[PDB]
Amino acid sequence: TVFRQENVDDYYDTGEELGSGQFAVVKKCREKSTGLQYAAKFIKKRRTKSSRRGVSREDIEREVSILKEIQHPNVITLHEVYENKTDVILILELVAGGELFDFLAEKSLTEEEATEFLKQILNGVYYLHSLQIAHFDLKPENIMLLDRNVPKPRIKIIDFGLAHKIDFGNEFKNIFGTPEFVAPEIVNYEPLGLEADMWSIGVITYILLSGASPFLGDTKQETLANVSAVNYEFEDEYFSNTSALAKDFIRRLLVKDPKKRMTIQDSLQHPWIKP
Ligand SMILES: O=c1c(O)c(-c2ccc(O)cc2)oc2cc(O)cc(O)c12
Ligand SMILES: [Cl-]
Repeated sequence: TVFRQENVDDYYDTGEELGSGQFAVVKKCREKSTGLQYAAKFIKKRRTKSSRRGVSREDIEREVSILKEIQHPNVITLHEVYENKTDVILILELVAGGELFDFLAEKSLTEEEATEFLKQILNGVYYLHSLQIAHFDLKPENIMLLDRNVPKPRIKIIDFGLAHKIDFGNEFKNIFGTPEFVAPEIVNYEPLGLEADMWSIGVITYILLSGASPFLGDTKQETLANVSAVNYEFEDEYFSNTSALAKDFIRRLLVKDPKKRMTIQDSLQHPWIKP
């Protein structure tokens, strides 16, 4: 698929940089015709087929295709796509309250505060999984707050750069995100499905409740080895006043066998979550 090849600067003005990663930089922008504000994500293109730098067009098109499908309060939405020789530029919904990662660095949350966030994340993921979309990169850095100066911040899931349609129940691809958050099947290069996201939610929940990462080692290989072995425990110093039901919820997500792991529907019916 080809995208708009007019200069994006003809139609938008950019402002504050929101952040950057290995292949993308995201800048606040404003559409000239409407005054409405967006986040412009500049994704660097591959400049030869055998190169390892930039993002392959296949990978860019997959992210765009997935984003075009989604419309839900807890997920980022796509406004427009432009491209030039160097970049594909996604004009995305602006979420200006910062990363859940940074919000957490300020606070450990109460179970109420944790479940307020978690319920939104679960609602977003329920929507995605209902459409057979696995996100594959869920972590606090990819959860953005709309406004962080309110008692119960609303959130949106971002960064669909690893997301895939799972129309055959699994994908077998060497899809691989951040060691602290990837499921054992990712670590072991096994077929992957919606279940991998549920593991990541378990890790996120552990972090929300304790401020500690359950599998984090001193090096990435240690973290990955810990994940594969399900080497985590609930340290009493962090979890002494955490309910047994909260621990139960986490325990049923951090399960090595994807078939035995709670699904998104299970998570919404679990007694810690269910109203
Ligand atoms: O740092 C990032 C960032 O801030 C955002 C973002 C912020 C607000 C939005 O409204 C939409 C996206 O996306 C990203 C996507 C990446 O692939 C890598 C990043 O580093 C960011
Ligand atoms: Cl994004």
